[PDB]
Amino acid sequence: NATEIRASVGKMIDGIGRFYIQMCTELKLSDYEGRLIQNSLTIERMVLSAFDERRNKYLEEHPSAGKDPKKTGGPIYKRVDGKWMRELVLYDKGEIRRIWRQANNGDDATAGLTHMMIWHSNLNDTTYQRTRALVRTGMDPRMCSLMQGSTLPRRSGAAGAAVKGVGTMVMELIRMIKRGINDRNFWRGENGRKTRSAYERMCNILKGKFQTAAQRAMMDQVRESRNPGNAEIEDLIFLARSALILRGSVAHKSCLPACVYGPAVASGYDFEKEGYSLVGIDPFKLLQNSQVYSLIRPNENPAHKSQLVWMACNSAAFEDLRVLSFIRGTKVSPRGKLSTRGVQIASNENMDAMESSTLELRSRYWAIRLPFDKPTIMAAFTGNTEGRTSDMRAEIIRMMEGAGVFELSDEKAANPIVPSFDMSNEGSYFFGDNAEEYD
Repeated sequence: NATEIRASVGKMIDGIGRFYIQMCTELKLSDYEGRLIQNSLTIERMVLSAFDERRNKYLEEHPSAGKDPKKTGGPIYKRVDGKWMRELVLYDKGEIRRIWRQANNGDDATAGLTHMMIWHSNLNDTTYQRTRALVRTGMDPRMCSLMQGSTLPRRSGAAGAAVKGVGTMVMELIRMIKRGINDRNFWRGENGRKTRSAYERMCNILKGKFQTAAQRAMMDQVRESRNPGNAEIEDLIFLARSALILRGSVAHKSCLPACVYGPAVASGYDFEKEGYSLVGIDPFKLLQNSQVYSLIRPNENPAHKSQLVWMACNSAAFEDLRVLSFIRGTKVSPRGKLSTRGVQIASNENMDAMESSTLELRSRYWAIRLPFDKPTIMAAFTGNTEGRTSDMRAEIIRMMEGAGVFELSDEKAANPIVPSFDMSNEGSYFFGDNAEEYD
């Protein structure tokens, strides 16, 4: 049905909220501290860590010597008379798993864990830069607009495949080949047909994201190359360049932090009875009636820190800023022009110099489901005229050289608003990027 899918998604949100409510009490957090997204991020990672048990499926964590492997934790931020202090907590993974299951009526409710994994992915995509991770692979750093989901853990299942961008899959495939060429046994033994089945699916996953017959036909030859080498790497890079113009279709799910679902459940909002959808107005309505706080570093502009959180909640980092600027009712600027840094607080930072602020995650309209940068057409058309030409590579080039919104009062899309884009401002979030690189 279309209403029972809204009910199963609803009970998932309920579980996340009821979980967050419970942990806010066990850690004896204020209501303000409970709505602090920094505490939400820590509470989120811990439960993911409790079920991950060092598989790097729900998250990735760096090892530390002497740390009991059977316990999880993170920094919890608490305030007294306006001064924040970091406190590191340690909980047994087993107990975290029990609280999560108890909050989900006894079920493992793994879909709720992945839900928070996506949110972490969206936030990282919006906060950090992967230009070094691209350059250290042979890819063009100007493919940043293709890297949705590139921070998802190494062993994320098909869960993350849906939101992984063309650029993310291309690199993943390239990496597999680069150690298939520097280790004989990679495709040998059943340890090899282990990785061949994965190579085939990852190829067909990326094939499915392409929406031109020529792009898919060339992925077929990459898939059915019995031993891929530096030849297939070259054409995967070519496909990535074609994806800057003949963009592929990628999922964009609006996953909000637990500090939003948490208080909403305490309000008495039973998401199972009334329903929920990651697509449409419900995620906008949660944020509009939300109240989330965030720590602020000296000289960080609270308005910009709000934008990057709002953009991560809506998974819009890879959309045109002129379009989102009209929806938000305010200019949503490129990352390079944001006078702020990440939401997470490093271990080295001075906590006495930290302030709080209400995040502005509100929008003026909502949406469902413009020329290209010069940086992107330059990257797309730096093809290897140098060397190999082909069949469908020449056709794809030919195709490349050829190249709703509603008011929140409009609850089910009656009067669509024709948009007004101001062509003055840049369209890509990554134009003149200034942000930290991931890890």
